[PDB]
Amino acid sequence: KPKVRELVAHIVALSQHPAALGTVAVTYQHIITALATHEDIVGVGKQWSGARALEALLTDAGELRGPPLQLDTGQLVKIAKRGGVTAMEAVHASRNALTPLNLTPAQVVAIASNNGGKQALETVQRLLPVLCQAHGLTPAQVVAIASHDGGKQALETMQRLLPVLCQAHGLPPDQVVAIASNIGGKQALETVQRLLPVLCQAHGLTPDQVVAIASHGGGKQALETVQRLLPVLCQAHGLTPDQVVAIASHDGGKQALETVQRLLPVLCQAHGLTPDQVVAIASNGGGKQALETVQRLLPVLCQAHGLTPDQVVAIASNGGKQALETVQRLLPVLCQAHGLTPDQVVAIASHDGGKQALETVQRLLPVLCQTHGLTPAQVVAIASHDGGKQALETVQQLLPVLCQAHGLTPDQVVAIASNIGGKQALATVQRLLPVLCQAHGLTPDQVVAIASNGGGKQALETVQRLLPVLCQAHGLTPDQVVAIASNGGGKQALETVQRLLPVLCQAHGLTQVQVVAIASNIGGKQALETVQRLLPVLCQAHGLTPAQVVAIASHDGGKQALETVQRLLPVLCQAHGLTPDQVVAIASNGGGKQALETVQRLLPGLTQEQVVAIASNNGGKQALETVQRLLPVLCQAHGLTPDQVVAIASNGGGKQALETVQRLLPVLCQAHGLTPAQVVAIASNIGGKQALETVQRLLPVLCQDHGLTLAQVVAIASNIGGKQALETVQRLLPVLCQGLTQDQVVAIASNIGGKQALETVQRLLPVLCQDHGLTPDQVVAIASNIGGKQALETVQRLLPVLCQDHGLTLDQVVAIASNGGKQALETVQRLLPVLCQDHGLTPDQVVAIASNSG
DNA sequence: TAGATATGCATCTCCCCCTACTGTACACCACCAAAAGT
DNA sequence: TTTTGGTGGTGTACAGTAGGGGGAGATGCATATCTAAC
Repeated sequence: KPKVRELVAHIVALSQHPAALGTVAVTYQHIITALATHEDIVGVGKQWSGARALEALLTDAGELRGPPLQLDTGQLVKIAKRGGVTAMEAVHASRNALTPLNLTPAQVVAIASNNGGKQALETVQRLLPVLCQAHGLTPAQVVAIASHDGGKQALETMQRLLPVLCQAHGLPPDQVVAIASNIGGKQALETVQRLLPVLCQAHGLTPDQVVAIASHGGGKQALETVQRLLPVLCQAHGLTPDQVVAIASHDGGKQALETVQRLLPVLCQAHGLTPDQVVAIASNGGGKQALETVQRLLPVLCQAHGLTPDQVVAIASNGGKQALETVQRLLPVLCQAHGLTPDQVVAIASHDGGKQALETVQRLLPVLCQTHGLTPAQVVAIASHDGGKQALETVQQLLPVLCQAHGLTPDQVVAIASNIGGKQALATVQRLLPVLCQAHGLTPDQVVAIASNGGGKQALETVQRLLPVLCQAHGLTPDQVVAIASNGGGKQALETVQRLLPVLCQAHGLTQVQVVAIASNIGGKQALETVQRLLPVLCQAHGLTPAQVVAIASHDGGKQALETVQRLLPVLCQAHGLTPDQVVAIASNGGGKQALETVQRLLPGLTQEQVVAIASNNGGKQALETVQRLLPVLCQAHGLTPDQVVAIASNGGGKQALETVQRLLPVLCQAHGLTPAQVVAIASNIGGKQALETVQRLLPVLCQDHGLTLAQVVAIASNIGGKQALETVQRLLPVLCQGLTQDQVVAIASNIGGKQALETVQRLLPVLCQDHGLTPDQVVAIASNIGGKQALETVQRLLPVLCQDHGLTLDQVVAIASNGGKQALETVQRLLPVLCQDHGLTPDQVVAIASNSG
């Protein structure tokens, strides 16, 4: 009865368990005496030495569940899976010798668990001391070379060749540890010596280039295909040195390069696919699998899902063969069944994970929506990061657990799942969460905000480990720490702070506050160290105090900025005459290095006050570049002058604003009457792209249904937050009038942050008509300042105290909530005592803050 | 040799961490001119 | 003179995009002796 398509003393289908066979160690019996899954034991009798490995396991496992054996379980299954009966024997033999002292079980399992099992093992107990002695290495690195198949060839050709490499090629030791700590270990070490110089003096390869071309599995194979194939491309494909080079610094480097020579031209010649891009799809784990797959799937994806070649490529880049493929398989099943768009889908498929998430999304989409109350969006946003499957999975297995073990909201948990690390971070969460509230004085939010950012696990950890300490003689009020552990270079920052806090005050008399504001950016370490060098250089020889260094140094990426000054600072005054104080300014917004450089390049109709300006925001680079691109094209619509476009661009969403004035200047002037002036007003603001667009898609509805005029809608849209302003105005207009008035709403909304102002009214609307009584209008009158959603909130929080505790009148408070709002409000409440208390004064002139009066 | 027995090497897929660049929204403040009380 | 408004500059978050690394596990074939049925 043939589960269909020299068995065996039962034909294969014996103890009906699964069909999950062979199973070819042609060797079989359960014989079970259980103690894990079927998937494991099967996964072990699948190997040379299967049975004998299952039985030996029995002698170490029974020799486990009585006395202190040093080990976990599936751990033991791992020793038997990859180590074989062989390694398993070398362990319940050598265990006490390792327990001395060797290593942790962490690192024993780690080196017994391969093919050189027993040898790798036996060897390490022979050469670990001689490695930490005569060469000073670590229980860490050594067991990191034995840890892969070949540890015996690995360690040995490490003791023979470590010298030749530095006695004639001088590669730092940590660099040979990076050449050996791999599968071809030996074959890397070997092919370095044989081929290290025969290129540099015939090709020009930075010695660190090939150290990192050999720091993978396939070393021998990468340089032999670099040296061999290098010209064909650099000839009639002409890639730079470092391009071919970096296509080669990965596992299975050879076939990346070989499929380039093979497929590079034939791709772009009849697939408009830049060389530069092909090179990108090559340069990744398994790239060949990409190029190969790509030639077959580019046109079918573009012609069945109408995908753009840049998306298919973007997916090819880091989702790989499995990701494109998985998107062929499931584009329809998804985009056209569970509410998805071929863009949210590509979004999911354009990360290493790839296949792995798309699938885990398919399955658990409703499971997490239907049940644990999420939306397709929030799920397709926990899915779009390298650790997709992982993060989604754990969200499912920890959401109500986190919601009940303490009380962490839902939206809040989605925020922790949605970056790389969702698992490790939600798992360092459940670990350390309480260990920091009753026992370490950090709140819930104060910590989810450590999870929620890029930092994750490594950053929550360095916090318990280093938050008590740091405040011993470094000071740093927690506020200061929780901020530091909240960026990407998290763990890196906190450490580097323990490091150079003193070398900064003990050298630059640079305050604390001054520094916690450097350890507080996505790229902490990169800056602390880079100011240590580049501080003395500047203030001394150029012109900056400490401030101007720290100011330049405090954005995600401090490093690049400083460096691009020391290099390019002078030149901008020695050729470009930008008053240095204007140059420490085109360089202290996040894209620093990049804006500096693009002034150097591009500066050469316009001025310096005017150019320092356009480049001074995050736009920086794409700011100017687009300016040149469009300044011409723009002064030719009914639009602009030179002044105008400049003002459009002196703001963060620059390039976005411009290309949205361009793509939409004459589109709604045929739907309304916008002089180009009005348009420029909507876009000479942060978030143009969103304010022009929304103005276009939402203009019809208001004017036609709600009657809102043009001017009204333009007063709305031309403040900062147009999109929010509008999309919140329309949403909530009807609801207010039915006793608010049309213009009262429009007014409250016609201020920056109108969206928020409108809301806090809709919300705290009754509380004031109902309690310490106030009329809709005095209220509207508070809510229409920029004070807004803030002066209102505080005004309820303080009606009690100022009228009762202090002695005030509802019409004086409104007249502050409506003049100086929030701060002026509290500050009054909290300054009245003083003046009356030192040497004679009265609460008569202290309200509102009457001019003078002395 | 055939093929166990035991170990070495290459390649491919996935999951994790750090750093740099870009873009949107809010809240305050302060300075200077129109617009009004008086 | 007071009362508003308008503009620009500053500080700060919050939100999105982009690629630099490494490292673990699986599978499949590649060797090196030794053992074993032929």
